[PDB]
Amino acid sequence: SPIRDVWSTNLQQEMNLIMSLIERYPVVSMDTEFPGVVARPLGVFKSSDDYHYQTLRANVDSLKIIQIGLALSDEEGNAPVEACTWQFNFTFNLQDDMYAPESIELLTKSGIDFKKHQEVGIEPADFAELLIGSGLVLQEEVTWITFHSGYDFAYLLKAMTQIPLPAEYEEFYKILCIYFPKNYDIKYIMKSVLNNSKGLQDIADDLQIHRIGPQHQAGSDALLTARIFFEIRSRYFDGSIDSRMLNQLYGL
Ligand SMILES: [Mn+2]
Ligand SMILES: [Zn+2]
Repeated sequence: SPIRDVWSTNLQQEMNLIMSLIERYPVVSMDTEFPGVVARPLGVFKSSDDYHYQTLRANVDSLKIIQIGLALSDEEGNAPVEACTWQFNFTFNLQDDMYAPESIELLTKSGIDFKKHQEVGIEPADFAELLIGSGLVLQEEVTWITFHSGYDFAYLLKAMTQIPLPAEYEEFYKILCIYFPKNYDIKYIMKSVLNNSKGLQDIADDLQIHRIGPQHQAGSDALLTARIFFEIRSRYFDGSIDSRMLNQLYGL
């Protein structure tokens, strides 16, 4: 089982496992699945970067996370034999929660069992308490990697701080850099630096990287993100990512 699935019933067991591994496998790749974008901000803003943040803020605050994928690697890009990736499945209620009906349809066709999420879905507050104590955050020794990172980190921040996201991007960025002092945004790298526009899967296809698991599920996407990072690091950066790219978020 290259993919370890996590529900409320084995949350502690799985976080313990990740904790025992993080020192030997200090690169964390993450992806998230949430109920889509439901609405856009109306009015006028300070900028396009500001427009993007307000869009993120409104949506992250209102819509509940459905999955988070975490894939661990060592610095050479090797995964632990224990697991290629973890898939954390969170509590969600189709009768009671806000979502775009289209996103739900896509996730269902993607394999998600919304019944199980309602029954044994993880509470984000429980996950966040363990994540905070895990050694994965607040530690400059750990590298976080994400494709399109505003949404991913925002959902973690939301779970960890248990308060609304900062009104302004500058403060959001400050907090983000506290909990995730060392991070790379693959979207920023691919598009803003290397001028390549393609999406996760497209990029994946060119690099002939084989997907493990279903598309649109966080565990699989997190693994794919890891493999894309290390291949790009190797092909275009000769072994080491440029430090000027650290903590640079795409579109913000
Ligand atoms: Mn993503
Ligand atoms: Zn995803």
